[PDB]
Amino acid sequence: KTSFGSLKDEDRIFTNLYGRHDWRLKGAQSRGDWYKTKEILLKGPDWILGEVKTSGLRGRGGAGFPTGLKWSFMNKPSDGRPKYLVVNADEGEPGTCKDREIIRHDPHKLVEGCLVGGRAMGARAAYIYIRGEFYNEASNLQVAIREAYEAGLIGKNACGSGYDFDVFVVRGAGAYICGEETALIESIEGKQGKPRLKPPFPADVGVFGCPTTVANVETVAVSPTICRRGGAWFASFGRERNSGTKLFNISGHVNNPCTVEEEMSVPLKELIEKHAGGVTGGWDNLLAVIPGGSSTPLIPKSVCETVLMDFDALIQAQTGLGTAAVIVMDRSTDIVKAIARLIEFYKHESCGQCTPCREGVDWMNKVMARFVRGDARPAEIDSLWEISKQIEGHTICALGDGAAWPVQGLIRHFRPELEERMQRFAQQHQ
Amino acid sequence: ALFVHRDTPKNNPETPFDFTPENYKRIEAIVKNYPEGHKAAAVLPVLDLAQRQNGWLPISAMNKVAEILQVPPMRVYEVATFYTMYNRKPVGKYHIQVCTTTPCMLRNSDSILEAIQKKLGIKVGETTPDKLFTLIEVECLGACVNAPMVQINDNYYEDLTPKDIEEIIDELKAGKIPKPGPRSGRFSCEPAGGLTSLTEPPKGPGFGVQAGL
Amino acid sequence: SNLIEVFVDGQSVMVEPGTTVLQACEKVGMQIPRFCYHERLSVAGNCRMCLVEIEKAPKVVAACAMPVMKGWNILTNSEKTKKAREGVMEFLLANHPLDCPICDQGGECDLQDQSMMFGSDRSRFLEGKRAVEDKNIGPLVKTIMTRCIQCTRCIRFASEIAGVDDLGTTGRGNDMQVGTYIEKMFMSELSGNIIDICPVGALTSKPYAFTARPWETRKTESIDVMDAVGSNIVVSTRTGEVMRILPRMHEDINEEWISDKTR
Amino acid sequence: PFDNTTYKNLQHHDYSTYTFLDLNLDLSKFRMPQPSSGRESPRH
Ligand SMILES: NC(=O)C1=CN([C@@H]2O[C@H](COP(=O)(O)OP(=O)(O)OC[C@H]3O[C@@H](n4cnc5c(N)ncnc54)[C@H](O)[C@@H]3O)[C@@H](O)[C@H]2O)C=CC1
Ligand SMILES: Cc1cc2nc3c(=O)[nH]c(=O)nc-3n(C[C@H](O)[C@H](O)[C@H](O)COP(=O)(O)O)c2cc1C
Ligand code: SF4
Ligand code: SF4
Ligand code: SF4
Ligand code: FES
Ligand code: FES
Ligand SMILES: [K+]
Repeated sequence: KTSFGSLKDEDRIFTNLYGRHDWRLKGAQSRGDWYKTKEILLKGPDWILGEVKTSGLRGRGGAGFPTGLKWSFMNKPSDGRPKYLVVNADEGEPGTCKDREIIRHDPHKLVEGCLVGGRAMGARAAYIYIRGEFYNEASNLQVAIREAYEAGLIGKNACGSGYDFDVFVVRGAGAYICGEETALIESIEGKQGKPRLKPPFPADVGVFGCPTTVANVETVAVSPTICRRGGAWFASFGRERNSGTKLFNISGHVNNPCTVEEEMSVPLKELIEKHAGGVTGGWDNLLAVIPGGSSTPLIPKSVCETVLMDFDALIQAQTGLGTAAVIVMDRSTDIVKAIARLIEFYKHESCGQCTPCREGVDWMNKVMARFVRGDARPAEIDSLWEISKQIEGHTICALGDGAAWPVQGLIRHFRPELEERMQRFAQQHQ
Repeated sequence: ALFVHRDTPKNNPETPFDFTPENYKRIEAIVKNYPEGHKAAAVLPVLDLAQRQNGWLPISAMNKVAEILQVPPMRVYEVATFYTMYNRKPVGKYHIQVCTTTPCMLRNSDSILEAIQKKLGIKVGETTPDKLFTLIEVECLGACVNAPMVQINDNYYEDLTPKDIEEIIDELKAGKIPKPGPRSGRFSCEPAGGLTSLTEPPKGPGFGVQAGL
Repeated sequence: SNLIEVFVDGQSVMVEPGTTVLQACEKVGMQIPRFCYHERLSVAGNCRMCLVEIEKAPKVVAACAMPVMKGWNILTNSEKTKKAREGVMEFLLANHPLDCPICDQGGECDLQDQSMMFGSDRSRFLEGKRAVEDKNIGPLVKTIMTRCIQCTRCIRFASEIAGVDDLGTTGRGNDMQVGTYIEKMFMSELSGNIIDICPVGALTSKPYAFTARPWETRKTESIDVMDAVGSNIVVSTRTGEVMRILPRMHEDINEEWISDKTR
Repeated sequence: PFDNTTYKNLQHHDYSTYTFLDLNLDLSKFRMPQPSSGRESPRH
């Protein structure tokens, strides 16, 4: 296939994405969920890991690590310690609200994904670290887990396979940094959500000291559909090394902000004008698109005309795919006010552990707050660039990178607008 | 907004806090979710339970969570001051949380923040004199396609206009509890002018299942 | 022997498995700059001053925490190592207060010394700094928390060596404060040693406060007599008057600590 | 009757402040016995 997009409704993983069907167990089993789960479990860990490696599933959390390669880090003998699958249901990214829709509307798909994935990785239980702000979704998920226990689908002799597997839900308490997998581990362990250093990776030392795989809600929930439909079905969508389907959250300055499941390498312009009704005021009213939530660099209108919405074509467009959360910004936007608000978010959501983020993200927020007013000089733009290059790569987790990249995208694509802002400040205040 | 504690007469280690017995059974069920020997992993739920029984956290809820989990009290103080939900001051009975990040600021959450301010007569951080409404300004609540939106105590009120949040505040003052949903026409997250996808009926069990399973 | 071969600046050195990159550089006689690493505290890795380049690797690694792999060529003096050191030092000095004359740590400050050694020579910080409320943790340890670089040597010492578990970090981000969160008094029997390990004048000795200055002190190596441990100490004098008592390192007695009575 | 016009997820309009914790209290009977580290806490 050469052009991508226009996904059919029969080829959807997240049926009942919109809350239009029964999310409970009798509705979920009537939509293909929990069907032949025992036959998936009995074929061993190696078969399930091979079906995930065949499918080409990458990490839907946003970094895009190969999911089968990541989950095969647990295919190793027991050293006395138990093993844990941990579902990352935090979703603190601005723009991103897809995991809320999975937990709220397809919860049994997440529970079956916990069972199948923890069977693949030999795990003992599933700790679903859900966001603390998602209370109704957490009780929603707990109702589904009660329905899964009472049907014998999980717990003692899960689905009649002789495999014991629990599913726990831990609520967060209001920290974006607790979506980072090691800080999420530290938050489950009852401490401040500060990220660990790597190595040890969580497959070696994870939650409680155990072998542990943290994986996103989407990359876990699509795994029983990969096991039932086959890995080649999932690899038959999107470009090569960009396989599958993907949830997209188009918000901001579009006519109909919405969540949509779409084929992987869909064009951005087609996605916006097909599922969201296009940019408000027309496509010529488009100023910028933050393609994948707040951490990715923005791209202007001259990149959004031709770009594909997968990992590799956005890396080649000097941005990232991230969480596939499309924030659309029209010509009426003070883009410096939006990016400075985004940097303000990253200094409010920063755990204070290491030096470059703790100091430099606040220092970038002060510089961006002066750039909104134009209370600066153009030699501070390049300086700000250097500050971002001192935060990027030198921090413990990638929130320093995710704070550096909006600054770098704004400078790289809108340096003249910053310079005219500052020179008009200078000529109206002197 | 501070991160050191000073003993007021209403916030001290002699402030009366204690769990109800049904909350003690809830704490037992919480601690049974974690391995034997890692009881400290129950700091974040139980302390949040102390915020649901009491409304806020004095420094006797923190010391009680420290005592019943056999953890040092500083390890509960760190959790209480790290995570933004734990109210270390008393908030109003309805805790209005306006999201003002970029996907909501682009869809005019400023007008709704102004509407709540000019309605309640307060500003951000202040509590109304009847102790019913506390207005603060929070980061991304994870409901970005339903922007603009607020959170009240469990609930997301979404796709709001200033009239809609005025009406929600009017019926919160009247005692009723509103419906946590988008105040526009749509239901959860669909496109607002009809479904662009998932119009066909879902297939059901057995569809597309590979051979050898 | 299961010793693996690693390279520090191209020089071969045989290390035990599980050796950190900092210890591999230390075996060839090179000291990596550090603020949170302390060889008797647990590894935190939260100051990023130890970031060193491994060659053919497009990312500096925290040398205090990263174990060596077989055949890494550690580049202690390469360009991106020096840029990492200068950037991290600039972030350490952005919100740090201009207290060097009124600070007791001056002349014996790690932040001063490896600002001179590994950082830039000027500021690009065109903003206002933070100021932190001072804490009261006793009549021994003066506390000026604007000078704190949040290296958590406090907390790791009080948790692991003193067994106190009362120091900690409150808050999040640039407002993360090291303290006890309450009006609580940190009085162990080893509570003075947090003055030794604090690389800045955030925690200072209140009896030694303002009285002397380390370049004019004569360091007489001597023995404690307050207990029967025989802790090796430095008596530092100035113009024939005893100014303070510091610890000496003896691996078999007092490793590098002394009690509060000795101090 | 195929319905694609009404929002079937209406249960969270009746969740109180203790819905999650009472669901955890209910689910406490379905669960496997926890593993043991071999000590009461890492300060033991
Ligand atoms: N979904 C959300 O709400 C948010 C998502 N993000 C995304 O998070 C991304 C950053 O995530 P990170 O995990 O920090 O990036 P990445 O460097 O670490 O790693 C991605 C995954 O691969 C695994 N991995 C990579 N190399 C490995 C190795 N050698 N051994 C074992 N496991 C290995 C890690 O354990 C991790 O789970 C950003 O690009 C952003 O798009 C960021 C913020 C919020
Ligand atoms: C600051 C930060 C926040 C993150 N938040 C989330 C999150 O909320 N949800 C998520 O799935 N991944 C989040 N991630 C990505 C995780 O580190 C991790 O890659 C992912 O959760 C699990 O891997 P996966 O993508 O294969 O599922 C975050 C990363 C960082 C650096
Ligand atoms: S860079 Fe920021 S988010 Fe990461 S460990 Fe450091 S303080 Fe935490
Ligand atoms: S701690 Fe060091 S750098 Fe800071 S004021 Fe004191 S002597 Fe100067
Ligand atoms: S007071 Fe000193 S030892 Fe303690 S965290 Fe701050 S800089 Fe480190
Ligand atoms: S930006 Fe307001 S909810 Fe995500
Ligand atoms: S010394 Fe390695 S980061 Fe502090
Ligand atoms: K000191």
